[PDB]
Amino acid sequence: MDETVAEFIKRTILKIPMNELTTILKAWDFLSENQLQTVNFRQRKESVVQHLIHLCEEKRASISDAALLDIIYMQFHQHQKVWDVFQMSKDLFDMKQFKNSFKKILQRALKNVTVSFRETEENAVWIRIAWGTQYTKPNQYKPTYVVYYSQTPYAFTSSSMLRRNTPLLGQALTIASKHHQIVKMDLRSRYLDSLKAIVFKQYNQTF
Repeated sequence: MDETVAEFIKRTILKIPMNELTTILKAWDFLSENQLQTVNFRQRKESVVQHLIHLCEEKRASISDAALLDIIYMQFHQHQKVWDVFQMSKDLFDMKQFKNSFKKILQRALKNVTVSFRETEENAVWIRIAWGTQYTKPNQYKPTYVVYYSQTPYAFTSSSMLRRNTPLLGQALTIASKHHQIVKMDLRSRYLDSLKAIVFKQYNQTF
């Protein structure tokens, strides 16, 4: 693996608290049960991380594997970002249809972008987008996270600056599922569970 992907995995593991480490890594399901047995987790973090980075080399970790561990960190630490709610207005054959559509729209608009996915059993997708330009590489340390619940008109994003790549994200989301318009709602929270609670409650009154 490249030193860029190796560094990203290092900084990701470094910010994981020690007690959580063994649970996140199992959830990641990239390093094997056998590989992880060789690691003793009861010393300095710096020793733990270099052993784990070695194990990623053995397993030939790509950027996609790195991006997936990052999603899992975020899934276990949703509170670290402020989530905005977005509403769409109006069928897919599949979730795979959405993922390929969405990925292409972004990677055609700009050339350098990392678009990764994780599916949860709620018919929901986590999207992680690391933005780059036509000329510059993707910034893996300032990514955008999207949580789209497929059978709803609702999508939840983590806004950091609300950049020039923010109208494009709306566009891509809107096009990739069978929707015509997107609008930002005036609903912010650090807690996604609490936002789900308001938008899916008032989605049940109207329909």
